[PDB]
Amino acid sequence: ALKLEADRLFDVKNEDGDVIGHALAMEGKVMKPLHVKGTIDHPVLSKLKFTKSSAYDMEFAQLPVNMRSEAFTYTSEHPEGFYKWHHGAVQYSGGRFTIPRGVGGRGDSGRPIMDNSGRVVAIVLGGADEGTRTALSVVTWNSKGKTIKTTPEGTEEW
Repeated sequence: ALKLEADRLFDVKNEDGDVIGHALAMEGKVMKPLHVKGTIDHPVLSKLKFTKSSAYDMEFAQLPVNMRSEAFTYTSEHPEGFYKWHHGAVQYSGGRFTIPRGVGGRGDSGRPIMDNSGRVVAIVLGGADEGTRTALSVVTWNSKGKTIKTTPEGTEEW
């Protein structure tokens, strides 16, 4: 099991070059959280005309015809149980995606949450600590393709 995969997740950097978030190729578009003010570390992608979507904290551009194959697949069906992301397991219960407290922070915006078949279930934007866990503010799309934004009380943008 060599983890050999396409180029789908890219870094967004600040003025001095600190990675402050992430941008992803998914369903024919490059998208990154709007609140992440930096540049996409990619020679081709960082020259595209991005379209803003303030209501959803999203910013997207059309993937070059070529790259369109190197992308993630979205899925609007997320049963309760466990999911996976960069740091480990993400739990989905009670309409909310949570991770352990003290795990997420700056740099985690734009990271996808995914199921075992490898489909993206949601995109992280920030988190609101509640007890021994953190409730994530994510962007998801419903079966009819409608973008939805769930933001817990006290959410801090990552």
